[PDB]
Amino acid sequence: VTYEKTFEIEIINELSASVYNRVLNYVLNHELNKNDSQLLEVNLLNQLKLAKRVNLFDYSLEELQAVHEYWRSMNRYSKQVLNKE
Amino acid sequence: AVTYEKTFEIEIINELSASVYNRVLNYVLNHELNKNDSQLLEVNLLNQLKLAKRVNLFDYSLEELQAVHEYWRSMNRYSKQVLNK
Amino acid sequence: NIVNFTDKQFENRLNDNLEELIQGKKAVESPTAFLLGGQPGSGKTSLRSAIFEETQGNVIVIDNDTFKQQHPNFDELVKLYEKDVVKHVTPYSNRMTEAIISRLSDQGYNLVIEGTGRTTDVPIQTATMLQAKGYETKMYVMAVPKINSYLGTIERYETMYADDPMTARATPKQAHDIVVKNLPTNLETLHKTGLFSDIRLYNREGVKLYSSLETPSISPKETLEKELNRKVSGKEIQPTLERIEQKMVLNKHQETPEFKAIQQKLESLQPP
Amino acid sequence: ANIVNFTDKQFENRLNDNLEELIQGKKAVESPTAFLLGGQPGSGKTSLRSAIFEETQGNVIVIDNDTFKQQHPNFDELVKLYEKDVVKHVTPYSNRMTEAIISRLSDQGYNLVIEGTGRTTDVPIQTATMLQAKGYETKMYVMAVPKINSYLGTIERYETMYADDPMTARATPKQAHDIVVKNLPTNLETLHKTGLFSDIRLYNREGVKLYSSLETPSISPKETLEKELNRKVSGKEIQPTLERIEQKMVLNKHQETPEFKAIQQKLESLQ
Ligand SMILES: CC(=O)N[C@H]1[C@@H](OP(=O)(O)OP(=O)(O)OC[C@H]2O[C@@H](n3ccc(=O)[nH]c3=O)[C@H](O)[C@@H]2O)O[C@H](CO)[C@@H](O)[C@@H]1O
Repeated sequence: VTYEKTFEIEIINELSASVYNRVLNYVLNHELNKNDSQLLEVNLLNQLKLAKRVNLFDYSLEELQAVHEYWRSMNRYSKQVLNKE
Repeated sequence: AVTYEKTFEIEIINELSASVYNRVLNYVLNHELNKNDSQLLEVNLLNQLKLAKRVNLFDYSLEELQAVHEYWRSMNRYSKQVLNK
Repeated sequence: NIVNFTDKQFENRLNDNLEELIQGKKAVESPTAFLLGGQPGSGKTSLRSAIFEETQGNVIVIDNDTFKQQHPNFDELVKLYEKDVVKHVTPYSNRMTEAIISRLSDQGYNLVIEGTGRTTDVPIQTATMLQAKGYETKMYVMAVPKINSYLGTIERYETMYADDPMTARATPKQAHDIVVKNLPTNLETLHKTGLFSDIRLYNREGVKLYSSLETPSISPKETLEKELNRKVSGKEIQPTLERIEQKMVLNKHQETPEFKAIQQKLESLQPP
Repeated sequence: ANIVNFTDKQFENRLNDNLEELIQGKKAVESPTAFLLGGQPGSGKTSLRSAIFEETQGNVIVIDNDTFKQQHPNFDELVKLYEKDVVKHVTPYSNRMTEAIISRLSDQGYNLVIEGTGRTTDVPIQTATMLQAKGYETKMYVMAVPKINSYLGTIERYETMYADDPMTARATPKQAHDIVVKNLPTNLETLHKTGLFSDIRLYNREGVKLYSSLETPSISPKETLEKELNRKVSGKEIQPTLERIEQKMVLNKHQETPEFKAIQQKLESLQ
């Protein structure tokens, strides 16, 4: 438990929640079938689900930084795909 | 039935997806990681890709295909960066 | 009125939340709940770590803030109230937090309930409600110097802004100061209630500084005050100042009172 | 040995995964059909995959030799050495893999799409015969596409992949394209004569059937293919393709190539 790692974990939690919620909201709002991985946005939701399953407390800084940049990437990407009305 | 425009994307997506997925596959097999332990960062990535690769591309709009093109550019960027220890 | 939402919209999000939270966790015959305390910026995620270890990973973290953006009409609410969106989506997040605590405690999973310790009554009602379901209730609090936590809020904000400008919201100074002011007295109060089998103080580095179980006649009040009021050496804040400047430069936030403060402090610490 | 080689265990592992991916949502059938693909590079043989996906209603497995190139255990090390001239070195691997996949998957009798160009009579004949003595019906669907359009296709493909990954990109040699074009009409007639195929089809870029040996058993695929291969393309039709590659080549920063300079003189002759 270094503050450096604790801090990164705090930031990752907030960002991953933001991204997940944008995807969850859109999937729910557009009434998309959660059990259909063929549907692009659902596939993405399922991918985010796997990502969140990990115990971040078992990661090193380099691994945490890697996870962080994962969520920057999905944040960027999710905004791009969700353009329906 | 199908356009050149869309099929050209699919062809590109395929070569690219194979390139990204194989990088991750190579890393996982060569570093002898338990493919069943989705807690491992590199194995969690693989599993997401197994998930993204599991779609029928012939059933997407051109808009959707471009989104999927954009996804595999992300994973390309990300995979290279994360297996770059 | 976009601030409202249907009961179904709630049920759907409640159901997803529950799936997510029970993943890999297991309800037990003798569940524990760990309520958290500490001012904004104190690094309470450190507490989650210790509890994860203590429960061998069989714990569910419940965190109000992760629900705010889950409001069904969230994106329509920022495009209307912008920076001030938090107060409009709190009713949703509150109702969601409570529903989730209710259901998970119905089953009997181990819980971590994130919170600041701004009051005694909220942790009290929570502990009391959980006890009526067979939970042992503990309280784990962060003891962190007021200057370290305040720098923590700043850094958090600027690191978030660098990831996403829309998503980032500054912690207001009051939210930080009120908890610093209330906490020590609130802990002595909670101590006297006897509801908590253990009250613990941890520091930034994860070191347990106090335990009501181990020293049941010493109150937590003084130990926490020593730490909130500890004078922090120039040499101790420097790395944090350096990281803040780095993000602030990147975010083009040079023209703030904060940045000029941080820049002056960093110049005063240079080897003459 | 060393970097170019790989242990049987290493191959074994990658085979297991490949098979695992490929079987996803597929059943084995009792009349398994193998579709062997044909067409010069840049044809757009992906068009065929969609026609076959439709024909088999999703229960078909695509075996594409290219998708194994980067799967060589040591590939990483083989770029720190050979960079853009790496393809040659890994082809041994990818050929072995494909043949083990085609092998194990045909033991179980899944419907198969096998990626090919039709440069040789040897390969499809050898494949078709191997598969028939195993219960497979064997067909051959081939792109019938103007040489100018397919040559432009190779150019576009490379230019798009350069924009994806400036390191992975390597163009198809014009001679490699032009050989399949010179050989294919005659190769299809030789195949026609073997009677190994229940149907040889010619498809244009829009998925439109131009020929079927089953429909027209005494007509050669040869005349019909040559005619499309050689068909001259109007400035009308070639207008967008040129514009698109041109604008992609500015981002890739490739003005100073004979290919780009030849586009300018086609775009100038039509203004
Ligand atoms: C997808 C593919 O393979 N074609 C590639 C091959 O062209 P090429 O013209 O070599 O493609 P072919 O159709 O001849 O097949 C190549 C190899 O794939 C395997 N195979 C193919 C067909 C078949 O029915 N059975 C079979 O086992 C064989 O090992 C064969 O030797 O190299 C070119 C570079 O020069 C690439 O641009 C092509 O993408």
